[PDB]
Amino acid sequence: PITGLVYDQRMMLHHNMWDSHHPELPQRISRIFSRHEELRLLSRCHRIPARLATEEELALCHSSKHISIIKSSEHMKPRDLNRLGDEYNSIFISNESYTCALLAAGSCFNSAQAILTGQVRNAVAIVRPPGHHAEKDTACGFCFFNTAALTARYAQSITRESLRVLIVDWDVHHGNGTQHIFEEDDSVLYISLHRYEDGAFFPNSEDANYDKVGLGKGRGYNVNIPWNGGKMGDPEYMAAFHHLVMPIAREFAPELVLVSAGFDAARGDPLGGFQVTPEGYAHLTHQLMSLAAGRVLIILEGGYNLTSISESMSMCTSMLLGDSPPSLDHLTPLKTSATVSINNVLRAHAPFWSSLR
Ligand SMILES: NCc1ccc(NC(=O)N(CCCCO)Cc2ccc(C(=O)NO)cc2)cc1
Ligand SMILES: [Cl-]
Ligand SMILES: [K+]
Ligand SMILES: [K+]
Ligand SMILES: [Zn+2]
Repeated sequence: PITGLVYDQRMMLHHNMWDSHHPELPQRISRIFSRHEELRLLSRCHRIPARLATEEELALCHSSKHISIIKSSEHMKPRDLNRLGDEYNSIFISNESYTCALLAAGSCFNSAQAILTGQVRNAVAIVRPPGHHAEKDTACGFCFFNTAALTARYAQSITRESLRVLIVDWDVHHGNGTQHIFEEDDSVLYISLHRYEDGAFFPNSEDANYDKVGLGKGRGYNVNIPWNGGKMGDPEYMAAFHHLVMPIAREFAPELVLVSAGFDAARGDPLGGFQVTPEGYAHLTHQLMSLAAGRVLIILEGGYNLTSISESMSMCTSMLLGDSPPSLDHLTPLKTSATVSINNVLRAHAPFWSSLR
């Protein structure tokens, strides 16, 4: 098989003991995996085994203090789990959360290894809890360790320190943790599309705005594409890819592409409120496959409509397997505010990318 797939039902054991209906559900990953079986995608893929991340691998991006505190939760009494989660913005913790965060990260390291050793061309990782809100020193927004950031540092640790890694973050939320981890880094190009609403959308920081371009040698290697005032869908995401993501990505010439693949911008997602279709995600996937000689690892982030995330991620795997990509309407006019967002990002990044000049 050209396409790898990682999935381990052990990542279901992370659970919310005070709200069993919290939308970051165990069954997010089992529903996506079941859909792969139903569509006969699983048997077309090379199965890659999950493993635990080591504490040494977590230290690629996270402080010893942060690793120690989350690790300390694995044997905590429920009262202590509840108090610990309450130290963070939007975290719940069970005795299994630490192990599950380790399995998500190690599953993606096994997937990046399979790509870079040439065992597979591309790969999908059906993992939880998600990662992109996780900072060097703290948990945030259902995320303990930053799986995608760790995977980029893991890839560099088995090739070269300056291996060009593109991270495309199409989850409807800003990956604040990913941006912060790589803010001063020109080896990892971070591109995020996210609902912003002038800071009313989680995680509610001006850090997500189009003028955050990177710091020092990192100037130009942080691309925020913020959506305001507007139910955004395939036309706006396609336009963002045409005008910003693909020109910048081709100029950067990545050696590995990681997708922070939240499916919470999907039609029917109750937290994202957007209308990206399964064919939209297939189109974005096929665009990214034109990069890095096709070396693309798709990492699950958010996505809360169980049916929508199952169908949407299955259509990404379908594209990685070389199935015929969709032909979508590039002439549909955009929401007026999306044109404004794209022009704001172009203005901010034209100093850094000759492809935008
Ligand atoms: N029980 C139903 C329920 C619970 C929570 C939410 N939404 C939130 O908890 N979040 C948004 C508001 C935070 C406090 O103002 C947190 C959140 C939402 C989405 C994501 C994500 O997928 N990002 O990648 C992360 C954190 C809705 C319904
Ligand atoms: Cl199958
Ligand atoms: K994003
Ligand atoms: K960067
Ligand atoms: Zn999200």
